[PDB]
Amino acid sequence: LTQYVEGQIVNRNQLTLKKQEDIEQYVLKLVRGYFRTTNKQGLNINSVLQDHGLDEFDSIELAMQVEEDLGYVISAETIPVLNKVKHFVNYINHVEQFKAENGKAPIA
Amino acid sequence: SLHEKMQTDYLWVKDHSQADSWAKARTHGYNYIAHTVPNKKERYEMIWRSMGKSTDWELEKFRLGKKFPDRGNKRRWFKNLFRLIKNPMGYIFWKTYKARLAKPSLIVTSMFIGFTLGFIKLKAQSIAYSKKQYATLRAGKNIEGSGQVHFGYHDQKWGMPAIPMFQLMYYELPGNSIVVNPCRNQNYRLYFEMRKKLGI
Amino acid sequence: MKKPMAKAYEHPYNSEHHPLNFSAVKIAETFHDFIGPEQVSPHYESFAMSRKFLLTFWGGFFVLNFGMATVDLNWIMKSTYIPWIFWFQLMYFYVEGKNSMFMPLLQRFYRRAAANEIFTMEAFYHENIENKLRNLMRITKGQLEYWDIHTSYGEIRADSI
Amino acid sequence: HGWTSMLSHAVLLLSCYSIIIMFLFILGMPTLLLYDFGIFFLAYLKGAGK
Amino acid sequence: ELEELTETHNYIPGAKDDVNLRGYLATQFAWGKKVISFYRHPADDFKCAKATKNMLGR
Amino acid sequence: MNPIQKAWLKILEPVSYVINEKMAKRTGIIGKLGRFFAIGPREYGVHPINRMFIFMNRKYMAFQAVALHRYSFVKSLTHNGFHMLRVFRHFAFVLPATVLAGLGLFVYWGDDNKCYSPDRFPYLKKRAGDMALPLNSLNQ
Amino acid sequence: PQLWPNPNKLRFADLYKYQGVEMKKINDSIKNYKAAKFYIG
Amino acid sequence: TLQWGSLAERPMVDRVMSTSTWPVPYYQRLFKAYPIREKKDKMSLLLSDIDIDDTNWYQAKDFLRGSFRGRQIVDYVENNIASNTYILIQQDVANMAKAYVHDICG
Amino acid sequence: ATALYKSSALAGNLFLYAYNYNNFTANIRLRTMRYLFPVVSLAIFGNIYWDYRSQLVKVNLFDEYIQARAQELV
Amino acid sequence: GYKIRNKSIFWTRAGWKNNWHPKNFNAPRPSYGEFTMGIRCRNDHHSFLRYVQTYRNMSRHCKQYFLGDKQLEETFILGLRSLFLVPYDSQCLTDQIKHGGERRFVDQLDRDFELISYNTHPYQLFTYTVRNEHLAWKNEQYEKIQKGEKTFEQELLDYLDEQVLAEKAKLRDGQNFSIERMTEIALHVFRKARAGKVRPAQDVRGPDGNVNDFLEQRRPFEHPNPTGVTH
Ligand SMILES: CCCCCCCCCCCCCCCCCC(=O)OC[C@H](COP(=O)([O-])OCC(O)COP(=O)([O-])OC[C@@H](COC(=O)CCCCCCCCCCCCCCCCC)OC(=O)CCCCCCCCCCCCCCCCC)OC(=O)CCCCCCCCCCCCCCCCC
Ligand SMILES: CCCCCCCCCCCCCCCCCC(=O)OC[C@H](COP(=O)([O-])OCC(O)COP(=O)([O-])OC[C@@H](COC(=O)CCCCCCCCCCCCCCCCC)OC(=O)CCCCCCCCCCCCCCCCC)OC(=O)CCCCCCCCCCCCCCCCC
Ligand SMILES: CCCCCCCCCCCCCCCCCC(=O)OC[C@H](COP(=O)([O-])OCC(O)COP(=O)([O-])OC[C@@H](COC(=O)CCCCCCCCCCCCCCCCC)OC(=O)CCCCCCCCCCCCCCCCC)OC(=O)CCCCCCCCCCCCCCCCC
Ligand SMILES: CCCCCCCCCCCCCCCCCC(=O)OC[C@H](COP(=O)([O-])OCC(O)COP(=O)([O-])OC[C@@H](COC(=O)CCCCCCCCCCCCCCCCC)OC(=O)CCCCCCCCCCCCCCCCC)OC(=O)CCCCCCCCCCCCCCCCC
Ligand SMILES: CCCCCCCCCCCCCCCCCC(=O)OC[C@H](COP(=O)([O-])OCC(O)COP(=O)([O-])OC[C@@H](COC(=O)CCCCCCCCCCCCCCCCC)OC(=O)CCCCCCCCCCCCCCCCC)OC(=O)CCCCCCCCCCCCCCCCC
Ligand SMILES: CCCCCCCCCCCCCCCCCC(=O)OC[C@H](COP(=O)([O-])OCC[N+](C)(C)C)OC(=O)CCCCCCCCCCCCCCCCC
Ligand SMILES: COC1=C(OC)C(=O)C(C/C=C(\C)CC/C=C(\C)CC/C=C(\C)CC/C=C(\C)CC/C=C(\C)CC/C=C(/C)CC/C=C(\C)CCC=C(C)C)=C(C)C1=O
Repeated sequence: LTQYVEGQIVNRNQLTLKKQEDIEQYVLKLVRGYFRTTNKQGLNINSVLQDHGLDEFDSIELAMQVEEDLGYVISAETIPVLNKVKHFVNYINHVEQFKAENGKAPIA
Repeated sequence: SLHEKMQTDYLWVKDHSQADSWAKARTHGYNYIAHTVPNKKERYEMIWRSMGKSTDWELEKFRLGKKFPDRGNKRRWFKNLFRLIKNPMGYIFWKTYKARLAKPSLIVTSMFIGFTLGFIKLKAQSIAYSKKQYATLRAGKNIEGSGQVHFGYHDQKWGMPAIPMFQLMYYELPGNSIVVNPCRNQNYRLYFEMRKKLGI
Repeated sequence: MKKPMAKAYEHPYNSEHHPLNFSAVKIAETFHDFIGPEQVSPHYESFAMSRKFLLTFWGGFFVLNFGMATVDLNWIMKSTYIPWIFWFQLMYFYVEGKNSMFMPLLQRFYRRAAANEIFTMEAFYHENIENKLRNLMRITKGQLEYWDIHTSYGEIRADSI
Repeated sequence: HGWTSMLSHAVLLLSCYSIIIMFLFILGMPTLLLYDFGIFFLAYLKGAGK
Repeated sequence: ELEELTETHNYIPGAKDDVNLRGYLATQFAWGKKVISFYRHPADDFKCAKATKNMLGR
Repeated sequence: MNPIQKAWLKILEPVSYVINEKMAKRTGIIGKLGRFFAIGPREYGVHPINRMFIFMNRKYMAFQAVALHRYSFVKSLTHNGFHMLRVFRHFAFVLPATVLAGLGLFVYWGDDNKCYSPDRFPYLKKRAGDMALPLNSLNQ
Repeated sequence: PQLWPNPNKLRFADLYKYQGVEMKKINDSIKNYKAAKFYIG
Repeated sequence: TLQWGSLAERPMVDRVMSTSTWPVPYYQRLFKAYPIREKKDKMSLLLSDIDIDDTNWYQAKDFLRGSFRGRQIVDYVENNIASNTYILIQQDVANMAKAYVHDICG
Repeated sequence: ATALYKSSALAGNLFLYAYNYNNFTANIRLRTMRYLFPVVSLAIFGNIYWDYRSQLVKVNLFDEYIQARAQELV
Repeated sequence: GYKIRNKSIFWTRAGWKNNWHPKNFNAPRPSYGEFTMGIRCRNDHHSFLRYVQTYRNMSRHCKQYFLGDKQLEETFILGLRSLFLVPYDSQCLTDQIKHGGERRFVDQLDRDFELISYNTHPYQLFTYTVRNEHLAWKNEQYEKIQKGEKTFEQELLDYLDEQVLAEKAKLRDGQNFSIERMTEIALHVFRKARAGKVRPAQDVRGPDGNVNDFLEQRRPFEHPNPTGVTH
């Protein structure tokens, strides 16, 4: 549960959003933090990642960071469909709703 | 760098003679002359120019002065012999680099190695035959002449021609295949029976 | 200045004298340590031509040494006759006969001609790479012209008023 | 084979073994190919029956 | 990069080079003039085999 | 410079003082003799035999890495991993087995190391002073 | 820079504690010898 | 020519001097000696003719962030510039001229 | 002398592995040597020690027989 | 310079500069369903998702040994993308490769990740060495700045700033200080500084045609026997 951060071991924390407004604010902060993202302030809920300097491989790095913060296990079949900010928000809702009903994480 | 002077001195040998420290003994190039190079006559002109500048083109001074050998070439054959013993493969590699720039075909290289190793193989058999003649001499047969190329009325055996035809039909006698008969091991039956008789 | 990291990861099974992975470069380094540096002669004449008489003595000494030692030298000469005739008549065409008979077999020449051209390309490496940069530098200089125009707008706006 | 003249008492030792190696592994190439075809291997060779 | 070609057993010269210019210089007069295909590994084998109604899979 | 050369220095420390400080600068012949047998860093002190091993070890190891790094014959039998048609899969373990057999290259060198030499004919010639004997000497 | 070791102008104590590129290779080989104690053992 | 002399004097014909010195050392140097495998302070010569790419703006930010003015430039560009890439290429003066007519009205 | 040479040659293999420990251990391309080096080394030691041990038993049987048989003939 | 003169240099039996589908006898041919009994083929439609998972594996398994170095992670990402963007930008028509270019590259990248998972890939060992040499130099600068001392890089920057003032104060006729003139000022200082350092000889030949090595000592012979160590 611990990771190196600039040569120092730091305890990593996990997030539990469970709310639509918390999901949108997290995803926006997630994409803005990525070093390849352009026009960070022009980024809105309906922003296409291709319009901000992101390609299919940058979506993998973004999804890899979601598994770090939220603790998800996202399969490789789902990653290539995450091409908008809206897609990350709807996917996070689908995972939390799936775990609230099925009592287990989605298939990985 | 830091370890350059130490490592360069450790890797290679330098010249310890101070032959050229003496001014008048320095050669003009007339001691070891190249005879067949295409610029041969340009070498002689430079030697003549060196002799003329030393005497201000009054060569009578050279005739009256003493002539010296090339002291820088002293003990050069010994120095190459010591480098050959120090690193034989490194000496051979660099002395043959210019010659090995032209590489003959795989066929020619194989012919060189084949005939060379084949000649050494015949030499080894010739040495072994000399030991046979020494054993024959000690066994009581005096030997006139030498070798196995019988001049008289005897059969000769020339040695296997180093071509695949004879190398498929014949092969040399391997001495390690001549063994003591395994019936020798049956004498150990005497030991097993003796041990039981003695209650061992 | 922010304090940087103390060090990166240090691999426990990789060293300079014992590199973990293999290539011809490390083998080339150990090869030249073995054969040593290029044995540069400092003299005015080569060693063979200066000692022709002496090397001829030692050349014939070992010939006589082998000749005096080999008492059955005639048996070796006769034993070598058959393979000498056989291998030379068999490989004559592939070595020499092809140069004036049925087929040239220029495969080995094609390898010399390609390598001779690469020798020239390496000799002109600095020239060819410098011409390629002249076009990239031209593109870079063209993009830097927009900043030169902008730096004069403040002077233009002031002089226009 | 000239460089192997002193490696044994037979100059053609490596050639005599290689001709057997060449025979065995070439003989096994068709056998492994039929194994790759599977149980249908006969249909790959002759085709459909009549 | 030379160690990467060796450790992955990509020992076909010029396989990962987009323009194997050395491969073209070596085959200027070769029979069946061809250069290695891009990123060809010496171990991969894409051979197939089919059984048809005719012989030899035709 | 190696530990064996440094061990010689501590033993020859007083000898180096007599040669380098006293003899190497006294005068005349004693000076020339002391400057010739001076003690210090070995000029041309590299050991080519050490270097011959390092080169040949590295070159033979790169060959071991290639011959031992093969795709498995067993894994290709099911046609479910990476190999559908491999008509020469039965050659996959020849090079690995050949490199592993090279470990006994020096252990079994010559005839004496592959058998019990006293039961062979060549042993009798060595005990006879490397002398030729009749081929049936082991029987008589 | 000017204090770099010279094979001619060298002290006895400096040569004994030189520790050059030859020793750096050996120290790497020694690390392999020590790490192989359990395997060889 | 193809007739250069005897075999013993073959290594003699190779040397070509740039000075007038006599006698001339015959040996023609083949390579440069490389006794110590030292890591060169020189940058790699592979970085020769690579076109513009992502490493140019990534290193520009790293060197700009070493200054106070550069830190302001980087922050404003990555936040308040509507561009789909950091590889900025000026192919027209549309954004420049329209920024001047919207400014000189005062 | 044979048993001593083959023991020194086997010791040479252990040095070859130790001198190249990092490559034989960390490089997966040499995994087969790392795995099967101890199996081959045990077989080599097995042959060396088997030959020495069997030779030693045969010498003891010979020595004890010539002494027992000599006393009977006396 | 020198240009290839053979106009047919890039000609192959399959076309100009064709390194995607070389011409061979056993050419691919179609299969007809109604006439095919059985088939043995290894091709599938799994390369796309395998390409995505391989990128995630190579990225995440390499970041294990970065010690949280954020700049190194971002630099490694740029390098990792350059490895995966090869088939998308190459001159070679990767979509026309003989037996499926997608499968070929995915299997090729899997061999790289296998080495990466063991932390033995040469790109990894090269990254640790390059980063250690870089951080050692950054730590040297940090220790000099904490001590109030001026770094060698700041001395040149300060020295180059006063050179531009001196040149633009004497160049009053023209007032266009181009980047060409700015460059040759720095290069004149860089050459003088590089020649000042005690560096190993990089060029083959010095001012004369002779080589700059320790082996380039010819006659005249003027060196005595080597002297021993002093006590
Ligand atoms: C009363 C009681 C006492 C009685 C005493 C009686 C005796 C009197 C004693 C004194 C006698 C001499 C008088 C003084 C002479 C001074 C002359 C001089 O100024 O120096 C010239 C000469 C100049 O040499 P240099 O100019 O520096 O270099 C030579 C050239 O540059 C060339 O260098 P290079 O590199 O080109 O090599 C070529 C060289 C040599 O190159 C060679 O090829 C020779 C190879 C020889 C070694 C190999 C031998 C083969 C067998 C062994 C194999 C080796 C294998 C190694 C490799 C392993 C296998 C791969 O060619 C030479 O032969 C040079 C020799 C000197 C020239 C003389 C004319 C030579 C023609 C005759 C040739 C036949 C003899 C050759 C002997 C060579 C000995 C060095 O220096 C000497 O000769 C030094 C000799 C003085 C030594 C004094 C030792 C103490 C004296 C007392 C000893 C007590 C002995 C008791 C005996 C008891 C009775 C049995
Ligand atoms: C010898 C004269 C009589 C003696 C009197 C002394 C005369 C004073 C001079 C003596 C001093 C120099 C001695 C000659 C040296 C050669 C001359 C030279 O340097 O020229 C540069 C020469 C470059 O040649 P190039 O003419 O500039 O261009 C050639 C082109 O590549 C392609 O050229 P190409 O396309 O036009 O033709 C291909 C081929 C031309 O085709 C051939 O050369 C045919 C070669 C076929 C095989 C011949 C085997 C020789 C027999 C040896 C077997 C033992 C002898 C006893 C048994 C037989 C009895 C007859 O090229 C060549 O090989 C050129 C060499 C031709 C002349 C030299 C041939 C000598 C053969 C001996 C003649 C008979 C001697 C009887 C022995 C007498 C003893 C009492 O250097 C060479 O590389 C060629 C030499 C042979 C190298 C082959 C590769 C050997 C690699 C061995 C690797 C294994 C070693 C392991 C290391 C060992 C442990 C550390
Ligand atoms: C899918 C396609 C097929 C698969 C392709 C994959 C092949 C991979 C190739 C990779 C190359 C190997 C890489 C490593 C080699 C590097 C070292 C080297 O040897 O290069 C030589 C290197 C290159 O030579 P080169 O001068 O450039 O000439 C190159 C070629 O010859 C070209 O020059 P050329 O055009 O002027 O040659 C004309 C040619 C003209 O030849 C012809 O026109 C017709 C030839 C018909 C042959 C007739 C056979 C008769 C059989 C009768 C047998 C009776 C006795 C049998 C007894 C057995 C028991 C009953 O005649 C020759 O001179 C041929 C040269 C000797 C050939 C020896 C092997 C022949 C059979 C090859 C088996 C492969 C078959 C593949 C299937 C191909 C089907 C199309 O030169 C050197 O010698 C330097 C290296 C020093 C070597 C000396 C010691 C050699 C021993 C150690 C070598 C290394 C270990 C062994 C490896 C294999 C060697 C045999
Ligand atoms: C001196 C030496 C001489 C010989 C030299 C060579 C030595 C031999 C080595 C060669 C290789 C042998 C190793 C084979 C490994 C096989 C492993 C395996 O079992 O995997 C299964 C595998 C089959 O799976 P698959 O093909 O991948 O796909 C199957 C489908 O998924 C399935 O689709 P499906 O479900 O629609 O199919 C339905 C079913 C249909 O099956 C049927 O046809 C049914 C048959 C009728 C059953 C009885 C019905 C009874 C009805 C009763 C009714 C009761 C109900 C009554 C009413 C109810 C009452 C209330 O098919 C099957 O499932 C059966 C396939 C497997 C059959 C077994 C084939 C291997 C038998 C080998 C026997 C001998 C082995 C000795 C080896 C000893 C070890 C050394 O077997 C094979 O692949 C066989 C390949 C054979 C190729 C090699 C042939 C080489 C040629 C040899 C002769 C060369 C002569 C010339 C020599 C020249 C000099 C060299
Ligand atoms: C009680 C103790 C404690 C127990 C509990 C703890 C221990 C538990 C187990 C621990 C681990 C054990 C390790 C093994 C299990 C590993 C499981 C696994 O998943 O690994 C997968 C593993 C994964 O692959 P990889 O990691 O990528 O690479 C694996 C290897 O690097 C190499 O992979 P590869 O695929 O490349 O290897 C291929 C090689 C593998 O090597 C072998 O397995 C040797 C095979 C020799 C036998 C071949 C049988 C042929 C058909 C015979 C049919 C009848 C059988 C009757 C036998 C009767 C015997 C008298 O086989 C071949 O070379 C195939 C070609 C053979 C040439 C042609 C010969 C066939 C035709 C013969 C015709 C002659 C007769 C004709 C007439 C017949 C009469 C009518 O693959 C393996 O199989 C690993 C094998 C490792 C070697 C293990 C043994 C080391 C040596 C130990 C001492 C000797 C013991 C074995 C002796 C066997 C009898 C000779
Ligand atoms: C030297 C010591 C080591 C020796 C190792 C062997 C070295 C071999 C060197 C490489 C030569 C390989 C020749 C391959 C064929 C090249 C010619 C060609 O491509 O044909 C094009 C030819 C020629 O077309 P072309 O256009 O290229 O040439 C035209 C010719 N002229 C110019 C004269 C008009 O076209 C064909 O398609 C014919 C195909 C015939 C196939 C013949 C080869 C079949 C055998 C190859 C497989 C062998 C595998 C053996 C493996 C054994 C394993 C157990
Ligand atoms: C394991 O994988 C493998 C490799 O690694 C990848 C290989 O490199 C290789 C290739 C092998 C090589 C490159 C090695 C080749 C070596 C060969 C052929 C033989 C070497 C022979 C010599 C160097 C000659 C040395 C001469 C002698 C031993 C005779 C004189 C006796 C001497 C000098 C020793 C005296 C005897 C003793 C018992 C005392 C021992 C002395 C010491 C231990 C002193 C050491 C002192 C210190 C301070 C270390 C293989 C085959 C391999 O399988």
